[PDB]
Amino acid sequence: MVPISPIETVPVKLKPGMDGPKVKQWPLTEEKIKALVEICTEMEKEGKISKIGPENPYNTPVFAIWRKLVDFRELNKRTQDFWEVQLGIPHPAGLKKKKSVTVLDVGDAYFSVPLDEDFRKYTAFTIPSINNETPGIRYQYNVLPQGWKGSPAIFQSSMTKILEPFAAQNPDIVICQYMDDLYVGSDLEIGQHRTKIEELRQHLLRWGLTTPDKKHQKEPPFLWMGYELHPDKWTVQPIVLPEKDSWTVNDIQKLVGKLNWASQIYPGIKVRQLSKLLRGTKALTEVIPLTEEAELELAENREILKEPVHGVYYDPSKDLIAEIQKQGQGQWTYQIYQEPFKNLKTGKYARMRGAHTNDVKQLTEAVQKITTESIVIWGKTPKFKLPIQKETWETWWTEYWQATWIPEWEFVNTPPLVKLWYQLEKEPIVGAETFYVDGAANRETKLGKAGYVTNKGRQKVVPLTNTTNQKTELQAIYLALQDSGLEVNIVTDSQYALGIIQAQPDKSESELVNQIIEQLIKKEKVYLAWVPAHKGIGGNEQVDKLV
Amino acid sequence: IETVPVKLKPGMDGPKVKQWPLTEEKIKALVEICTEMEKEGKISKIGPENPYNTPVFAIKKKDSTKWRKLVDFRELNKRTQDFWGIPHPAGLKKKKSVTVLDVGDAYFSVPLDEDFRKYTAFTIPSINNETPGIRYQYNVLPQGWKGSPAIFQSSMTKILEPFKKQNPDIVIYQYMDDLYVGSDLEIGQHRTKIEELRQHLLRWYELHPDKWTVQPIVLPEKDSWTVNDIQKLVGKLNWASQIYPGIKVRQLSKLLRGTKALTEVIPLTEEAELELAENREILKEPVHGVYYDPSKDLIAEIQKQGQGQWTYQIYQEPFKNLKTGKYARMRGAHTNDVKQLTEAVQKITTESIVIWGKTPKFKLPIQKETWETWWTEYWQATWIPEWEFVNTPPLVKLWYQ
Ligand SMILES: Cc1c(Oc2ccccc2OCCn2ccc(=O)[nH]c2=O)cc(Cl)c2ccc(C#N)cc12
Repeated sequence: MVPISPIETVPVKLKPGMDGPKVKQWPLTEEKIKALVEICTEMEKEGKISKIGPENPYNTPVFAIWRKLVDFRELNKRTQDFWEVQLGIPHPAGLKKKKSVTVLDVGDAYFSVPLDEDFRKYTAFTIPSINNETPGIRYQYNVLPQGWKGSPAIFQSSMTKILEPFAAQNPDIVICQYMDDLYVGSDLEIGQHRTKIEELRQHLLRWGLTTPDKKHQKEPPFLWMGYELHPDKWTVQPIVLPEKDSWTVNDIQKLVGKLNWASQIYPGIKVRQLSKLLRGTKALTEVIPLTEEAELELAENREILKEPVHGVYYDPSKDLIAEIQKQGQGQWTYQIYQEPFKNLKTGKYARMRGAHTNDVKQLTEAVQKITTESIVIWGKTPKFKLPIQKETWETWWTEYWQATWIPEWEFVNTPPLVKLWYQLEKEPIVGAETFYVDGAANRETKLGKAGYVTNKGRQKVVPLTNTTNQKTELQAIYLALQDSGLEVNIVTDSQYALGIIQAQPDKSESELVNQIIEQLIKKEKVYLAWVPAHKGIGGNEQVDKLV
Repeated sequence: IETVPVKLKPGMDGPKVKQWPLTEEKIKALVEICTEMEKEGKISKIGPENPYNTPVFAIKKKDSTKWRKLVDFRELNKRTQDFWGIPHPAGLKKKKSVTVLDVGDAYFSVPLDEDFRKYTAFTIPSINNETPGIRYQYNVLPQGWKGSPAIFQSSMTKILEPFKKQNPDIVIYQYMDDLYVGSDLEIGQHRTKIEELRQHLLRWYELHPDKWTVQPIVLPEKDSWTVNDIQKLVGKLNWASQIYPGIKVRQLSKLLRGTKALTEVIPLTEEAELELAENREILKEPVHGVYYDPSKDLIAEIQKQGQGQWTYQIYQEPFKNLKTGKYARMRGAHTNDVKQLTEAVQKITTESIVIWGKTPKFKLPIQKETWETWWTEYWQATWIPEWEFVNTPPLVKLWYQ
């Protein structure tokens, strides 16, 4: 017998202060008992488990469904934390095209790796005897159990350690490692490739790891994790959108998830109108109707999901390009490609939850997202094609109070173009009328007044019902904008209004703010000055709106 | 050669911080560096029984193309037990010139406590999750860890003992992987003395604190004042009255009586000139009751003034500034706001280290996502301060300009 190489065990401990699991074994039928006896007998013969004495005080429940099922949940609660690296999965758009590609699934993955002997006594379980008239048959694991917390991490590290020298000795191939699977790829001739695969599974066999001996059980196209991997292209598995005249919150969540999944290769997917209905969640049972916006959006989604679209694979020798389009209502869509009309992948971005916003900020955020995603998938930042003029971005970042930056990018003229809708003056305007504005409200009656006095003698005060100080302060400015010429100086003591306007929004959740914006857009020059309130500053008439 | 037992704080488990994505060149750099370090026993590969993780990335220091490895030990630092204390040299900030040296390599000689090594675990990530990350843990004292200078304090003392005995006029301070050397010599003599000290450290950044002081609140001096000028002046004085007790604005506000055009010139009354004068005299004096409390955090606020100009204030209690300044240095960041901000944060942190011997918590005028995306690309320091993000434009911007 050729001595199979030994796999060094991983030292495992329990969580501090805890002890091994001790759970009462469930009563099983005579049939189930016989089945488990046969199975565990065979396993014991194979060396996966071993009989133990009555000394072992720990026990884990076992069931039969024949296939056995050891419920390690309590042990999983008592087992230490392990380093999971499985967070994130390989994205098809990141894969570099190879002439030949092989998939190997290891058989008896966990049962091929030895368990730390000092930990084996915590994996003990008992098979109930017939009529329970004899002491139940006692067993413990000698290898990694299916369903245990530490099994994936240990198996993964073991596989990595085993694979390292082969990979080092074969730089002309690439090996991707994912759970119980290995994915090898090379640009070699098919014969050399099959040869190297045979060498690989031989090398794995040296450590006692079994691979498909026949023609490998999986050949292209590969269906994996919702993806379809083809020799020259990739896509997603076909979409399934349920149709019912009565939608629940859970169905909304599933639909949203599926649309999101479809959006990574299908361009133009929108999910806003359907996501707005997820307000007041945690109630999975409900009947929520659909608006015309939502219905048209979903119909348009079916329209896009009508015909199949494929993404290509990554080529490191060509540049990486990301192009962005504005879709409206805080929605953005983007394509990542290298050759025209051949997307590596697609995606979308939705604006955050805010009271005020503008297009430039949203485009910026979208750029950050695409940048991070691209660094994950391809390990580099793509060159950007943005629907914004160079001079627009220039003016923005040069005059913006916050620091901001966009990586290398160029202007692409595909409307609607992101633009700056208004620009406040930095100095007072000569020859322009000066509106001193003010507003005030009563906290109890919610009655207020908003208005202005100007240097030409123009005056106005409007009485308001159901309002606040902030609302009247905005309203005054709005009045001044309404009644002034194309150029106007405005004086306010409202740090609130000044804050809002200095944040530079182009759209708002407040109708009043939006109207103010609409006024600002129509203006040629606006200078907005601030003064302290109640400081006896003439012009600033707090007493005119407090009557 | 003898390991000193190091533990964590009572009731605190090791750091478990997600590694953020890295570009391919940084990954390759870290692969080479960590391979070489592994061949030197400085680090060792670890199994999955180690659940702890600390982020890691790659940078490029000043005047060097060589990639350097930086570990973000912030979480481990705050989870690492308090090491005890050497009183901060209050004369370091008073010295004419100070030079900063990198004594990080010296840490790689001293071995780290075995039982503590599992807490310094880090991961080199792979692109597109194609393979699991390469995991390491430190065997020697890691750079960036707060325990490293504390442990090496005795050694550093024994090493610098002859030099300190030689020049009693030269102040030597240490923070993290850096050694601050202050004196009053000449730049040439300074550089030669630095070569002397570095070759003294071999066989075993010109910074001038004097050219940096605290900044006063100034008021405009005009022959003619517009309504706008007086309004801004009144705003600034009202603001400053939160800091200075005797500031009054009634005689200046008295001038604004009536609804006048903003550009209209208003002559100052004698009472107004008097009031303005008294306000100047008041502002010329230092702030009342401003003390430093080593038990409290230092807070640093930064404002973007535009055209490469940035202002900053370090305080503990609002309106009680311990330091103020204006970084306007242009160094290959003309088109990049984030690079400028990053360099500003580094300089302010450095000054903070020189003055108080600890780092301030920053309030950055930048969106979290932007900063988080780009700040590592321009970072050149071995330490990393704490920060938070201000999303509302502060009115006090032009009052520091
Ligand atoms: C099969 C294959 C891979 O293959 C590759 C393995 C190593 C290096 C490069 C690879 O692919 C580059 C792109 N590509 C892809 C498929 C193909 O047929 N041809 C081709 O060129 C890579 C991955 Cl993540 C896979 C993940 C899951 C499954 C399954 N089931 C199979 C995979």
